[PDB]
Amino acid sequence: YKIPDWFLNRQKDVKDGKYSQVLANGLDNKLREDLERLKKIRAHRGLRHFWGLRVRGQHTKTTGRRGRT
Amino acid sequence: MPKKNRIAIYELLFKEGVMVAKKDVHMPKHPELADKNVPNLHVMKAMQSLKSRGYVKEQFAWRHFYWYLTNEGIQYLRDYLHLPPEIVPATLRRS
Amino acid sequence: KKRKKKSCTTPKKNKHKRKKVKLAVLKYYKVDENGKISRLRRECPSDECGAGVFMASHFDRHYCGKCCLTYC
Amino acid sequence: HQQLYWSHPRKFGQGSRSCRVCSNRHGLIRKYGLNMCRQCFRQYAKDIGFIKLD
Amino acid sequence: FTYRGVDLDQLLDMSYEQLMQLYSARQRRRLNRGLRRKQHSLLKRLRKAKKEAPPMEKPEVVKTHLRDMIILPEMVGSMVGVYNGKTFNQVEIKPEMIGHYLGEFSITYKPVKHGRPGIG
Amino acid sequence: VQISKKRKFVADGIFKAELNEFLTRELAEDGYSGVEVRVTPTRTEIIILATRTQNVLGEKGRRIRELTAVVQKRFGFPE
Amino acid sequence: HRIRITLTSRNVKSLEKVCADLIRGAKEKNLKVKGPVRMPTKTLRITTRKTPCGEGSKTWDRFQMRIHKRLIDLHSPSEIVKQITSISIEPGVEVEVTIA
RNA sequence: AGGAGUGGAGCCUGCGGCUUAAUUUGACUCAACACGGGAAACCUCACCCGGCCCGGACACGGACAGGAUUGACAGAUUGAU
RNA sequence: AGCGUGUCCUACGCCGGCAGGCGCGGGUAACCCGUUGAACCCCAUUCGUGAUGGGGAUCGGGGAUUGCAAUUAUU
Ligand SMILES: [Zn+2]
Ligand SMILES: [Zn+2]
Repeated sequence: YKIPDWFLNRQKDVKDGKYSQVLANGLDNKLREDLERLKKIRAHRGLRHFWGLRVRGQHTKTTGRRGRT
Repeated sequence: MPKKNRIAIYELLFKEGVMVAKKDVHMPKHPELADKNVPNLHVMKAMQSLKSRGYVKEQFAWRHFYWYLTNEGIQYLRDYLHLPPEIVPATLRRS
Repeated sequence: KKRKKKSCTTPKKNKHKRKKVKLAVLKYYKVDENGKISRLRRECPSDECGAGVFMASHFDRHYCGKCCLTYC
Repeated sequence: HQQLYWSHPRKFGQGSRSCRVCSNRHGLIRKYGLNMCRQCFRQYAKDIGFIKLD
Repeated sequence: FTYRGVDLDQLLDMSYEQLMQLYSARQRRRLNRGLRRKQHSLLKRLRKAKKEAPPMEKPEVVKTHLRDMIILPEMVGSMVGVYNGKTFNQVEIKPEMIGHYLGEFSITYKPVKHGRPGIG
Repeated sequence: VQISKKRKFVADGIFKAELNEFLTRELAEDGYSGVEVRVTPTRTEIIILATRTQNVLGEKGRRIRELTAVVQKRFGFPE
Repeated sequence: HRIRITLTSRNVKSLEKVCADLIRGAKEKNLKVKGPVRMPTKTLRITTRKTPCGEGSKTWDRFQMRIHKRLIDLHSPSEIVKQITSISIEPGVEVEVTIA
């Protein structure tokens, strides 16, 4: 229906490279795969997601003290 | 230090009675000694040697060395470069 | 801070000492009793040091020290 | 060694600028091309022509 | 395995100047700017250790300091020791790594386990 | 291609600040007390005020002929 | 034919004395002049921390320099132009002449 | 007398602590704590793990032009041409 | 609007949703950006007391720039 490609929520997918908009039951079914990729392939950011610490390179000295006892 | 570089440095200081350099050991060419490919480090370390023997006096200010020939320097570079005794630095020829 | 003196390394590196070869000019020219000479070292065809500078007779290549030119 | 002695790039950043008086690399005034550090400008300001008015 | 719907069989055949349409923007830009001598010398070393190895056996480690290196398909199967600052850590190139950098897979710090609070 | 006047009026005070420092470390033991710069279009004059005027030029004037040659090399004056 | 004389200084007293002398000389000879027009003052500001070590009560020095400009226009040959300027010389005044 | 607040929340930045190979360092009431122009990817950089260079003047003694010394291709080695 | 900067500050035209790209021009400046068309302000619309279209932390995919190098996300 002539909707441009830059408007979706997964544009150039890693595994199949298709421009698709994922929705309620699929949007969370393509996030767990994204994190499992980086946990199985031991990337730094996948280990951060594993330990529960922060991901985008933040200052953890002062902020973020909720959840931690 | 190549002998050609050492000669070039010594016979430039002889025409004047003075020498100027910048404290910059990574400058690849001394501006007064261009087209001879004499680095700035070599000038610094040659005037360091001539000072220790007493033939020149230095003055440092704001990253710059200013060296002057002494009466024992004209007497010593005249024999090193085999110059005729009818050669005198430009400082000694006026007034 | 405070100085901590850790000098431990895989022993100590040794600086390359050059070998003192006596009269290396001899081996370049073969001189008989008749006066004629033979040039035992192959020579480099260059401009910086041609006509007098001999190359290196290695086991698989000829090499000029000044030119850094290698013929295999 | 000649290939790698002073071979890191020095085109930008604090590692490429320094005081024109004392060669320090911290607190430099680049404005108007003064190129004097924070503490050397308070020493030569009157000589340069700066006046404290207000 | 497949990258954007293209598997390793053709990825090894894809032209270096043609991989820039499968990577993301950062690595497309780096490939466009160019790989330098230190990158080519590491690729050449990884190639030599791959060819001069038994067929059914892993290659020999090629250690490098270059943490900022794109992991090309030509690197797949290599045994690489990445320097974290003090020690070289052994990292093997798994296919799904063909996007990331090398230094991401050798952590430069120790995970923090806290002890008894002291003065404060 | 010339320079902005903001940068020109500044660069004329940085030049005069280093010349005073250089002459201070050079002629202090001879009564150095100040310098003045007169930019005549043909010839740039530099007046040095001092107590012992004989110890500034020196015998035969062999000292102020050294200064006038070491200053132009530093500051890129034409001969 | 048009001769633009630009004056620039930091001491307004000296600069105005020079400008008045030039205008008076041009009146003294048979010349037509365009009066001194004053460009906006140029104020250069450097603000610095007083301390060399960042310890005290965070005081600041406010430094500044002021540049004064004028413009004068003449309709005369360069021979006539180059007498009055050579008569009056003052330190700190940057006299510039442009022929059209 | 009042106004806007701070102290509560999320985050950004500095101090302790705790970790760390190192998480370089100065400053601790007003008169330390977005201060050291201190917003550090490299440089800055001091800190940590490694690896080249001397840029050790000058004086004296030794060896040495039947050479004091200097630099260098390739194989190996090396993070590295 | 006002105080300031500018040999990096940029007008004009074309492709881009945009961030952003290509070709000509001006300015060492009351001369060009620039008559500096700033934001709150102001006038119409939708929303309707609710953890709500308030508020934006956090995180996943893409794209583009600075740089030799952006992976412990530079922006
Ligand atoms: Zn040769
Ligand atoms: Zn300084």
